[PDB]
Amino acid sequence: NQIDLNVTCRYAGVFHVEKNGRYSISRTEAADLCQAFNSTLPTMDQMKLALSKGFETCRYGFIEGNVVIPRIHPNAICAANHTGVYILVTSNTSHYDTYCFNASAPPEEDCTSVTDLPNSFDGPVTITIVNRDGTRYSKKGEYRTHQEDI
Ligand SMILES: CC(=O)Nc1ccccc1O
Repeated sequence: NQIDLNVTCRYAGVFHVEKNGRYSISRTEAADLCQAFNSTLPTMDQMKLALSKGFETCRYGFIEGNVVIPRIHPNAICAANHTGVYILVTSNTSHYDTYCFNASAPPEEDCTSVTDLPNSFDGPVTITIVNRDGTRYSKKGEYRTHQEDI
């Protein structure tokens, strides 16, 4: 009973979380997941500030109200070569990665690793935070509050 959460640098508190190496998070799960990091789904303004500090990914993820990809450098296979906060307009499907926002993080680029999941609750899952540098933090718990996400 294991969940891997690949996390990134935080940029103005915003970071990306990919679950189990595939697009697999629902919007309800995403809010609960960010809450386990003492975080919330970023607003579009929080995400735009994170973008301005150096944040970009090549994955769709929830923010408050939309599913987006922050892009700095045009890349043909990432958000169709767009720059800025690219908003997904048309999709059949509901599961993506998520972005999270931690107001207590540093104001600009924080590329230290994540070494805790401070607000997860008691549960049976071995949850492993995987950093981009491969360092890991694991803890037994749960973060999902909606049965349909389990
Ligand atoms: C203060 C701070 O940097 N908190 C935080 C941010 C992202 C993931 C886990 C964390 O504990």
